[PDB]
Amino acid sequence: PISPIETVPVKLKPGMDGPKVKQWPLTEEKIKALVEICTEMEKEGKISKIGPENPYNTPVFAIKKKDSTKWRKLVDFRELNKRTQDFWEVQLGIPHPAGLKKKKSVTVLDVGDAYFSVPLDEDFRKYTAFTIPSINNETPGIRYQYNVLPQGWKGSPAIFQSSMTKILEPFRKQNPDIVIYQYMDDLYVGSDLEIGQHRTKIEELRQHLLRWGLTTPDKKHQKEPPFLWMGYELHPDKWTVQPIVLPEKDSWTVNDIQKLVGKLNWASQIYPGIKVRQLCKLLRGTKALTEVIPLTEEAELELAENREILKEPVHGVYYDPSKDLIAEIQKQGQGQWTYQIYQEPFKNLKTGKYARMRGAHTNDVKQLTEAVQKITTESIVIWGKTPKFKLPIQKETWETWWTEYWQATWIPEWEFVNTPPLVKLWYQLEKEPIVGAETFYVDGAANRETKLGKAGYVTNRGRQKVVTLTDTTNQKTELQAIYLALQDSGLEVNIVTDSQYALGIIQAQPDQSESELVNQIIEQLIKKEKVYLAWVPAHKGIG
Amino acid sequence: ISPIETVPVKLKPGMDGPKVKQWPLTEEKIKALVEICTEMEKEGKISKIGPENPYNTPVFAIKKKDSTKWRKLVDFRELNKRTQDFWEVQLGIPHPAGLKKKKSVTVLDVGDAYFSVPLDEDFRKYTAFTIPSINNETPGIRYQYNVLPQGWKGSPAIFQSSMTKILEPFRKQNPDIVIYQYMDDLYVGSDLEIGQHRTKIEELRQHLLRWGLTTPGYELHPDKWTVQPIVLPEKDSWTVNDIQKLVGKLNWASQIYPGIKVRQLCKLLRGTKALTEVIPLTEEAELELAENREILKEPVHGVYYDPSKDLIAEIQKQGQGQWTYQIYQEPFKNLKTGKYARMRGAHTNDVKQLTEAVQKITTESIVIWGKTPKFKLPIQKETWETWWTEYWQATWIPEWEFVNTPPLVKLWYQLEKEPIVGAETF
Repeated sequence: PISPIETVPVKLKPGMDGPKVKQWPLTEEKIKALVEICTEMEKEGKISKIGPENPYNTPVFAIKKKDSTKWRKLVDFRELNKRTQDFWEVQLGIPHPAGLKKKKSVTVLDVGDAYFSVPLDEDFRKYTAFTIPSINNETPGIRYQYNVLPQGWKGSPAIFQSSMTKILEPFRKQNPDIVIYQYMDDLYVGSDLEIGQHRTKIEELRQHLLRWGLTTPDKKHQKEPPFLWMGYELHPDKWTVQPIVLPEKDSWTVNDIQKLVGKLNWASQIYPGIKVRQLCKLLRGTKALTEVIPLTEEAELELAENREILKEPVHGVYYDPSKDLIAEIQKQGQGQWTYQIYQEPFKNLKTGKYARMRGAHTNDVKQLTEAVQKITTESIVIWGKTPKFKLPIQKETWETWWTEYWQATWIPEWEFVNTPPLVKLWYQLEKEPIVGAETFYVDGAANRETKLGKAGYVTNRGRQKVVTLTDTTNQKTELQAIYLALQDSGLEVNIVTDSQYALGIIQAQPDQSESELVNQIIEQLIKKEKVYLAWVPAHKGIG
Repeated sequence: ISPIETVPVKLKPGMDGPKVKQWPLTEEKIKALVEICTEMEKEGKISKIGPENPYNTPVFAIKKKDSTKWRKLVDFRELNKRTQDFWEVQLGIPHPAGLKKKKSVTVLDVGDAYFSVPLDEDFRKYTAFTIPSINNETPGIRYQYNVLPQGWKGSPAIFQSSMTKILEPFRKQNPDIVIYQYMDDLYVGSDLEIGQHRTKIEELRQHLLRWGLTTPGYELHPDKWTVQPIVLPEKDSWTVNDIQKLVGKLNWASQIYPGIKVRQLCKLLRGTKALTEVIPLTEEAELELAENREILKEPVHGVYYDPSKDLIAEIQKQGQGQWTYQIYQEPFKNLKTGKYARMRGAHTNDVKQLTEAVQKITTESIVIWGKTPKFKLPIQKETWETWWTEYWQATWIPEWEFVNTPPLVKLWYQLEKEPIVGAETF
């Protein structure tokens, strides 16, 4: 029902006019239906007939939703919404169940339709105008306007939540134990009061909201634990993952395989073990969404082993502020990481995975740093704090690497957890030239336009080689030059190049790239006992 | 809030107010800000706002010098930029080209003084900030400002006439001492001996407590900031590699001093020899160093500050605690250059070290030019945005960009001269 709540002023988008999109022609039936819905809606004080002086409009539609098989009313605020101002960000970020504080009792009220009880800025009410079509066209359709936050109007969400906040202000301070959380159509009330008191309390709240027009459904349409959440079942002392199923069948469309690959990937976070390589493979060279791709043995298998992991259940523990927040991370392959955040062993609040990018130029300690970091952000967001870290890296290693890296980089307080594979430094360019090691003056170059070039080297001790490349680039020749020197030397080499990319590799000593060639080079680089890379400028007589 | 009169401030033509997302903070910070902000609301300075105001400006919370209780830091950078400049004639403080030449400077946070001046009702919308909540359990607490905000460019502007009056009786008294005002702080220098300097600061602090605002060893020393020279290696004997390293630097430097010549050196580099091999120096290559060392004995002729052009500062991590930077405005034309060594304790935090320098470097950019430099930071966006405020201790925030240090720029500036011992103590 309408209310004694302070309306918020609303304006249109920078110099704009209200919508004037004529009413579609309706069925005598669809009309009747709408009129009735309307005389009802009018009297609950939600809308009010208006007239010719209102020039505005939006189309009203009639959907016979066979859910209650009567005609439901729909109003297309699409156009009004394009012309409505902007509001501050309706803060997006679903809270995470593992960030919920464990309350001895918890209640969750669906304040859904509460928004239809918040009045609209009386000045803006002219824009939400609409019409009910007459049968004998060009006979005045019955015209109206909303006195309340319309459903599907740009502002309703923004406004309703602020109203709810002001309305809850009193109670929230009148009850410093009552922890209430507001989000979309949901009020989460949890405390450590005894069942009976708490119950009583939820009743106070509900009356209080009834005090301003916000009616809460209480018996016939209530919500009893567990409480749902996009695939969450809140419980008393754990949260659960509403099971998810992989649509079984034997006629897989491209659509179906994408969506599938979709759910599978969404799942891989809380279900480390889900793999999708062979399902993705069925996508190769496809020519249509409806294209039916038969599955290889492997797809079937993987797709099968996955239904297994899902059959399983992932429980979670709640936040106990009196306890440590911890985060362990482990490396699943070069650049793929898993972590789990817990306070007491095995009782974890959250777990996750980061299938990485395969950057154009990196190293593992660097990527570790980046996972630590994304975690940290995520922790702070959920728990307002940052976990003590447990990581698969010796400390001398952190040290050895970061104290000298060119980039500023850091990882907050942590401890080394010795559970493999440990992340470390695959190679380490020497600091000074290697004495007694051959010195390969290398060089390569190519007709940038015809793409033919050569690459090779010459050494202080006699050896030499040269190759002629086809469909190459100056960069690649310069590189192959170093490759061959690596290939043809002993365990200790001193190599000299004037390739600037080699200037990079010395600074950043990569261990993964985009170039197969640079990779070969990392491979060869790891293979030696000592390798000193010296750079010298070009066209000068160095070598 | 002290309801005197407010001047009708507005935004630069065409420009719209700020809509910057809020960084999420830790619980310790949301708490303090909630508390801090609660008082100010009642003290009338700021007031809760609805959702119909689409602006926003980030808030952070830090722990300054003696801050053993949290301070509040709003990031007005985007607003400041959008705020119409202030030079129709004046009330926009000029640059007293002498605090630099001054024997000692002390910084004084006097931003407090703004609360007692109301802010044009019409501008307030653009001052919207939001205190967020943990795990998004609740909407943020949106406020607005009713008074001059600390850290806004328009603030020390409007409160010009009054800061002048506050200062003359001391200024007009001691003209052998300079007082410069940048944003929320006051830079104060004089040649007086240590005690004679600190004492007069005290006096000034009285004059300000006395008037209507607290004025919250270490002081600056603009007399000692020497712009340093590059010094090339000088081994008794050179190797193919020593010459090759030397040679790459010289060939890069020729972008500054075009008379840097590397020919008679490059000559010694012909032949496929043991990188570890020794080679005697040709008497020509010998003088060529000589002539190179000479070109290097001074800053390039012609660098002059252009106030209309943005001032740029670049830092390069040198590892082992050291860093290097260069303020300049056009490539290769360095206004200043220097080396910074990490603060005590800062050993395990690159971010600490980095913010500490952006700060110290930004100080000079104010002392010297009276404005802040846009930094080129050898750090990841994410790595910085995540932990910089944890160590911020200043009222102003500079501008920045994240960059990739060219290996050679670093190899070069690392060369800079150092003392035989230093700036010692008995």
